[PDB]
Amino acid sequence: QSIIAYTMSLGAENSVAYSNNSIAIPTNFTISVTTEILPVSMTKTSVDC
Amino acid sequence: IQDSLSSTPSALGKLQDVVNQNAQALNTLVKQLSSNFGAISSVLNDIL
Amino acid sequence: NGLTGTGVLTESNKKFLPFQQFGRDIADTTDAVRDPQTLEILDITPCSF
Amino acid sequence: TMYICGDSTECSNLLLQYGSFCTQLNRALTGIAVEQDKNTQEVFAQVKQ
Ligand SMILES: *[C@@H]1O[C@H](CO)[C@@H](O[C@@H]2O[C@H](CO)[C@@H](O)[C@H](O)[C@H]2NC(C)=O)[C@H](O)[C@H]1NC(C)=O
Ligand SMILES: *[C@@H]1O[C@H](CO)[C@@H](O)[C@H](O)[C@H]1NC(C)=O
Repeated sequence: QSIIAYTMSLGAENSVAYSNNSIAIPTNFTISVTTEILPVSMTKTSVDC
Repeated sequence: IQDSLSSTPSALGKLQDVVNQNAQALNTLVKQLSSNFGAISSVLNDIL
Repeated sequence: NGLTGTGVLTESNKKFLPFQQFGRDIADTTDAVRDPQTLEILDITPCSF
Repeated sequence: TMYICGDSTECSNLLLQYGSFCTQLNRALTGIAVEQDKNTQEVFAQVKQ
């Protein structure tokens, strides 16, 4: 293992096949849970001059 | 989600940061108490 | 030794080396001093306010 | 240091007595520098494929 430098990849390339009479309709689904974190306060502090 | 929160430490970085900067400012604020600011001592009882 | 100050002083338990006479906080202030008249270990703690 | 006392030894010495102002500024400018990449990261990369 070593350190290397390169150009970043904008993501995984993927093309879509457009047409004027083609449609895709899902037949299944999954229920995934995603977390989310937000700060709401800080430690209050008072100082005497 | 129980495993994701327990195994990885970078998940709670957002909450950790606000704790850190609050501790950083207080450390620097009391650190300035030891700088002379151009005088001959940093101990206010020494000059007196 | 000219180190004027104000605080409650009690017997210490922090281990001074045989040659040291001052203990400093991370805030760079003396919280423990050695009596020069007799060799004992003491805390210097500001009286409560 | 470069702005205040550029290419002068004596000036760089008196600035030492003022403590950690020089450190305080360099973190403050860095704090907004890293933040800027976070903004253009947030608004444009909503798609990964
Ligand atoms: C929809 O997808 C779910 C999984 O995402 C399928 O449930 C799995 O079905 C396979 C059958 O080969 C089982 O071996 C797995 O144990 C099932 N998973 C769970 C969590 O029970 C489901 O069958 C799919 N349904 C359709 C209509 O495609
Ligand atoms: C001061 O006198 C006492 C005797 O009461 C003696 O034990 C002590 O060592 C003296 N102080 C020093 C610094 O020697």
